[PDB]
Amino acid sequence: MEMGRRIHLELRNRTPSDVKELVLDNSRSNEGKLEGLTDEFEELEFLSTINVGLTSIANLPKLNKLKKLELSDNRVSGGLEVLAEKCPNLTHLNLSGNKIKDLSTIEPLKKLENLKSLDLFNCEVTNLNDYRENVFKLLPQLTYLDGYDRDDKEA
Amino acid sequence: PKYTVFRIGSLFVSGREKSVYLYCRVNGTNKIQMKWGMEARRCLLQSM
Amino acid sequence: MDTFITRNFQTTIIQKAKNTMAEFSEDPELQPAMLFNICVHLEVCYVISDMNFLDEEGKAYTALEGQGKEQNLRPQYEVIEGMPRTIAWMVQRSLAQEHGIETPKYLADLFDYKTKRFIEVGITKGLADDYFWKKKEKLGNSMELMIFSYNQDYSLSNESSLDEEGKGRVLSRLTELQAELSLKNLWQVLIGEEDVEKGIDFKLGQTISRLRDISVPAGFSNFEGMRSYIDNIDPKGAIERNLARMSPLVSVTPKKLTWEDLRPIGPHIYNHELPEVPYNAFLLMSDELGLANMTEGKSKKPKTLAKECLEKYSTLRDQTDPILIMKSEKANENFLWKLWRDCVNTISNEEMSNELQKTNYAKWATGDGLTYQKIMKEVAIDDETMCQEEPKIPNKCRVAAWVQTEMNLLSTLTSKRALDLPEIGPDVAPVEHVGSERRKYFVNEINYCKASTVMMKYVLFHTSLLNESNASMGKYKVIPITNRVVNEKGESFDMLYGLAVKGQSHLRGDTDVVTVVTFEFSSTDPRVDSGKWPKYTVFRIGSLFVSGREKSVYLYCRVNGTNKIQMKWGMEARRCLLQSMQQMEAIVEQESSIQGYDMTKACFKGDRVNSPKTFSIGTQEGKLVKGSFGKALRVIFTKCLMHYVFGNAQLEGFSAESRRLLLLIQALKDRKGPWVFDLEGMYSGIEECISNNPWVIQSAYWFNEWLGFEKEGSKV
Amino acid sequence: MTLAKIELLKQLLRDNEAKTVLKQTTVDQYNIIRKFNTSRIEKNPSLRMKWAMCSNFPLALTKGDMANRIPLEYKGIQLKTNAEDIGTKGQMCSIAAVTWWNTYGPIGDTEGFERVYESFFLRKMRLDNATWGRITFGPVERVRKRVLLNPLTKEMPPDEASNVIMEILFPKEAGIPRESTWIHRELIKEKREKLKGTMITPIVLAYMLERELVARRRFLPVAGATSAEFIEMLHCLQGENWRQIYHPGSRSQSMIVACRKIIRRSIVASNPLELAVEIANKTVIDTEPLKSCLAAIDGGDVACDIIRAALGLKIRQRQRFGRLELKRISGRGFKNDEEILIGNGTIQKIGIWDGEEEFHVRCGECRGILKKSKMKLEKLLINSAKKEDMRDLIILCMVFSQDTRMFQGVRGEINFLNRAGQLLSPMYQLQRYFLNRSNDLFDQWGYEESPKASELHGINESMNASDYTLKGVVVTRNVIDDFSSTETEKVSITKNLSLIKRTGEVIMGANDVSELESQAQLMITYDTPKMWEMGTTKELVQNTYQWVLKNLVTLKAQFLLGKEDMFQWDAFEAFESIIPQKMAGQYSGFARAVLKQMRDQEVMKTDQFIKLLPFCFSPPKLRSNGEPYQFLKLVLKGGGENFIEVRKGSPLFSYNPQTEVLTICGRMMSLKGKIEDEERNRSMGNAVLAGFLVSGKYDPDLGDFKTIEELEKLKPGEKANILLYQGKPVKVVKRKRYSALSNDISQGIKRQRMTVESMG
Repeated sequence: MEMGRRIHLELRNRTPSDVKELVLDNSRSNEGKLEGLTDEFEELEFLSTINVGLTSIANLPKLNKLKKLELSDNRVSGGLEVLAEKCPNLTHLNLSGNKIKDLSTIEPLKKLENLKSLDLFNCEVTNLNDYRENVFKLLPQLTYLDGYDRDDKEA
Repeated sequence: PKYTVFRIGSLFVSGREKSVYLYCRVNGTNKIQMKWGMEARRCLLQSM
Repeated sequence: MDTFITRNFQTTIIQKAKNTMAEFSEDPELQPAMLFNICVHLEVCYVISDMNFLDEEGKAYTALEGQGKEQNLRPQYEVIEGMPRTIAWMVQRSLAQEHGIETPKYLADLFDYKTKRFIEVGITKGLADDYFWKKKEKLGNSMELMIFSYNQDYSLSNESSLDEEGKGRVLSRLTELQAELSLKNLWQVLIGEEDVEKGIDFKLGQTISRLRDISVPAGFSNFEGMRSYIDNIDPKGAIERNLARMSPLVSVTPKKLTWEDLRPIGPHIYNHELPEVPYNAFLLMSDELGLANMTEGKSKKPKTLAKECLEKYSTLRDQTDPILIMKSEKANENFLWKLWRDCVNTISNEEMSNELQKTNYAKWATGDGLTYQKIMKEVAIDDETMCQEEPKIPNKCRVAAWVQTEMNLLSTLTSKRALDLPEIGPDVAPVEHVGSERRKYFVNEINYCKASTVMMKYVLFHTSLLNESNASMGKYKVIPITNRVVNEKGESFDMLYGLAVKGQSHLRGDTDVVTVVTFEFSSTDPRVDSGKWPKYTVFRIGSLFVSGREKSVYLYCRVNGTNKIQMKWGMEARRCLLQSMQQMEAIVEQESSIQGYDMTKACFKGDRVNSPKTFSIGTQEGKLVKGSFGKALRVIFTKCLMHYVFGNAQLEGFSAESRRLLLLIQALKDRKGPWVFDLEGMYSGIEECISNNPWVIQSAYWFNEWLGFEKEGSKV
Repeated sequence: MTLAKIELLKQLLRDNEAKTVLKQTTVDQYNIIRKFNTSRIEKNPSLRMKWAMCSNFPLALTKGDMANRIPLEYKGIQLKTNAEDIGTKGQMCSIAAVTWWNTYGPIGDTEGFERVYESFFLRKMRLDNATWGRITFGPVERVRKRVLLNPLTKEMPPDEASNVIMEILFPKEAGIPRESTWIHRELIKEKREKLKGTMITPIVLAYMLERELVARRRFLPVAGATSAEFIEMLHCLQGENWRQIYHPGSRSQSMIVACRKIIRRSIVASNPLELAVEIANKTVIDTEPLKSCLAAIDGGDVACDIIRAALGLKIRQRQRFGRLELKRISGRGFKNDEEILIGNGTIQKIGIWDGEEEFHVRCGECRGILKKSKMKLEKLLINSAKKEDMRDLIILCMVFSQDTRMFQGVRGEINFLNRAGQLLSPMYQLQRYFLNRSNDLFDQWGYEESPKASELHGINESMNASDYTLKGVVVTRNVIDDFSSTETEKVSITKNLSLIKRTGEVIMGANDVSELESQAQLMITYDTPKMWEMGTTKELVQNTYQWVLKNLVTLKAQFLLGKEDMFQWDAFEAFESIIPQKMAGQYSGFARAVLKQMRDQEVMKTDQFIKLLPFCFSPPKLRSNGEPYQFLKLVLKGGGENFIEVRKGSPLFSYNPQTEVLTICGRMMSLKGKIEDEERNRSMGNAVLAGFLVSGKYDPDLGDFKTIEELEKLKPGEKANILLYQGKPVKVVKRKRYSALSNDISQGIKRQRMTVESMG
């Protein structure tokens, strides 16, 4: 199975601007990328990339309608500033299970202002003193986190 | 390297499933070790 | 059949069939075939009535299971079969009245709402058409008919009543029942709904009936009379009536047994008028002289080994002028000496062949030609001098002395060890570690006793004899009596103990006898005790030095005969070792039961807490002597070896019958106060076996001595 | 070879004897024909083998092309000969060739041994990973017991074992699969897949499977554990005067609980037998009906014995009274009614046994011998096993003996019932009274001097090994071995579940079962609504979801039609009991709307369909305007963790699509995927010739026969010409459904009794 097969199954061989969500899960990728998603995409709301072996974020269509994106179980470790230049309209961010070394990796999210929830589970950065407080004062725009900002609501 | 771990189930906190493991370990301690553990509350006085 | 009914049918259907049979006063047990037929009928009716329902419009259709539709879910077929006769009749009448149809004169099986008809379901082993016509004639057209047969054919009054699936399923069930019955062989026994009212037929003919009539106990004149008498007459104390008249001269004669009643068994051995028992064992045991040659360890053919062993001792190999010490009674010195010379020449010949080069002198040396010629029965009938040989009973002998000396000597340590055993896998469990320790402690003791060497010599000789007999059938052969002996330093000496000529072993059966003549090297001059060697013709073929002390060297020659049975048991004589260990194992285990730790080192050698275990082993001047654990193990092993070598019918009859006295003595020592019925009978049975077997006579002697010891020690 | 087969057949038929025998003996009679061998068995195998090993060529080689791999003489050593043979018609050979083959020659495949000889390698694995301990040299008390020598993958009776073996490794000759392949479908498919890819002779595999399935049981002296794993090593573990510590490298409690629940459910109703058997054969334990472990173990708890009697199975004929297992030894007891005053002062009319009798008595781990006369216990011999078991044995034998002292020892009252609320016979009422108050007849029974002897020693009322014992009771420091001749004699079953002998005597009563509740260690999934309206909400949800899952095909098919009949199923009525009344209607309306949207504007999604279907049993209550209410969290009775998540999953229900697995009430189940493809993968076991029924005779209109592979090509409802068993041409029709004879019989009985009641 490949990203192309998932794209064909979800789109069912139709125009790219017909679905506002994608499910790219359990898909092998060339050197850890997210190919199979052409830049021609114009409308997209939800994303899902799990067990894709994504190692970096360097290929992504420019978008202005996406609000949620899901990355998990990946060895990606690099600056995410490119998201601002690609789609500065993210509201739900999920990095659960990813591999991030230190706090500097999550710095480039400051320039994004629409993010309200960020998820980081069993991450090497999560095991630090005052990581919760340090992240909060580092990303003032954030309104939610792993789930315990002040209360518990569901996405 | 010294623990035997299973997976019993999954809890939900904010509508999200989080797994639960059961770390099973054999250990050996004596009555004096029980007394030492009981006195382990002296860390409060030590820090103060 | 009932087991098949229970297995292949649900308890509910069985209950319904039993109820139906009870309504008709028919016993299900007495007519299992009828019960099976009724169960099959009920099952097929239920199978037909299932899964079929009617929609609101009234068209037949299928309804799913476990999925109700409110309450009604009206089924297509209402089963009438299986209800009580009154209830079934009332249901049929109610349906007929409700749907305005004629009430059938005969009770129906099912009712179809769609067709609004009463349906009869039938089964048969014959053609469906025949049964269908019979049922139609009996019942008429008032009821629809559906008959199925076990051969995958059917007759239906209407072909639309049942779909393809229903007929296929009923036929599959019938075929499965038929196949299962055939596998259980009940198919042929099974009899259908027309023959099940007959039952099995098995009537006695004329000759067998007459034999039964004349084979009735006394007082009867016909087996019908005996049958009626047994079925009707009731005995209510016939046993006591018979006992009340039976003579009072019959009884077990119960007499309590005391120590005084027990007396020595076989007093005739003590009597000196009888001859001393001779040495009848196959090979010499405590007199074997081992022509020993040191070898690197290579295993070679016995012929080459004997050749080399004689080559080392040139004086004995080339000896050609014998000095007859004694020619026993019948054997000829010339025959035996020439045969032995041919043996030596064949062994020392350059050719690897180990068969006698004469083939004609041996024929008379071994006495093969000295045999009777069989004639036909007619001449024997006509001739008057052809009588029947009187049975040859064994001689009644006395206690010898060589048996005791051999018993002593074979049970002593020797620097030479031969018994070796294959390795086993590594021992990882504690239990096998304990077993290994015990095994080592045992072999360290048994290996160095001379009885082990004798046992190995016997086993090797019989193995070689069997191999030669199988390979060579009708040619005389030469067989060295070879053994292998490792000394404490690890030098693997090969020992030649003599030679043996094997005769013609061409025998289809096993009990057939094959003759072999044994020449044995020895260092014992028979003149020291001539009573031990009345069966042996011997020479004096020279002398040898073992370490500087010159000792003579004689050759004991004797003709003997064996058979495939004893020939095999020769290679199974190793089991003596097992018999030696088992008991001692038990002994040790008993000790371990007392105190927790393991004692195998304590019983053998002792420890700082427990003294070494000592048994009572021998005696001297009337004073019993103790003996170490190892010595007792040696004594038991030698006892087993002798039980083999001197084994024959007499030994079995002696042991299996003196066990009675052994157990009686054991009971007496525990003060159980054993009673006996006929003591002299047991004593006679035992003592009719002490005739000429040396081991039997010595066993009797030792039994008498030990019984005397027990009698003297009973005072406490 | 088939041409060689036909040529050999023709040559054999050329003789008239072959023609007459072949045309005379049916296929069934073939067995007899095979058994007419010479039977000139060797009288002494040892001598024969010894002689043969020394012969030039004792080995009897089968004719073939293998010999060409090896010369007739290698390195100057003779190996094989070209001389003809009469005994086997092959060639001759010597062990030299065998050793050379072990040295050189063709190299085979090593895969087959990984799985084919699974039992042997499992034995080796259990040995290697076992942990040894100390050795106790003290004496060991051992009891003779009927033990299973070797562990079994799935214990089954011999006939079922043979049928399963044939269905596994003999795809042909599989006519009309019985009611045994569906039970063992998982075993069938597992062994089929494992053994595929081999080339071993089929008979070897058949014998190995027989060893792996058919049970082997024997009388052995055992002390301690008794599972087959320990019995394998019993030769090393045990010992007359030595013991070793060994630890080799469940369903029982669940079946006990299920049988007890079935008994309690059926007793309260009339005609308990039919209802009990319906529930028993409609029950399942996680992969199989209850006739998969009941038929495995020998005997068991009284409830299991009663259920087995209700079903078709063999039960040990021991007399169960309360917990006591009694085996008569001698004597005949006349059961005569008598009026006896009880110690409480009341007078009861009950049956008493006139005459002397003796019984071997067992209870848990306690064994003994009881000798009793009418209205009196005479003697009782026991071994020290356990205080609880010994007390139970003493009290139960006391009550059973009907000793006048036991009656005079009553002090309270006897008006008890069972969990079903029924008044029992005075015997069982007294049993319960005395067991509840053990120190009632013990005090007034009376004491007897200690059994002065070498080993016989007494026991006091407190069960301690203390002297001044009870009158009659004796404890011997020996081993009592009892319960011989387990004939499994014919036993009848009454409607009320109480068993009886071949005669009218009663062996097991419906009330022998003890009213003790436990927790099923496994998913006890039934198939009838009547059963599961007892337990907790979680159990109800689990059972409803299992019912939905089992018959997924029917529900999925009914979904396409789009009719409300699909939702009005009785299976969901019990579910209605665990949904809040004030809000169930809103759930039903919301789920109905969601499922209508699913049918209209999207495609199949099994997980959400299963999640949302059950809530629609109750009528809907739409919004005032008419639109359906919207929810995302369905609350259930008990609150807290008893709630369903509409979106992804919850504690009771969570389906993961990454691996396509289903977790219900903390239990993982494999939904391979969706689609009739996954349906057929579920059907990947079953049995060869399971989708075809028999109808008609040969019917040569189809010409020659067709194989199973070509059989599958035919569309449903066609007619095909096939061969059944060893030949027997027949005509078959492909099935359009899956059948269940037990369900049909149960429904027929239900309709019959409904008719009987309505007429009554």
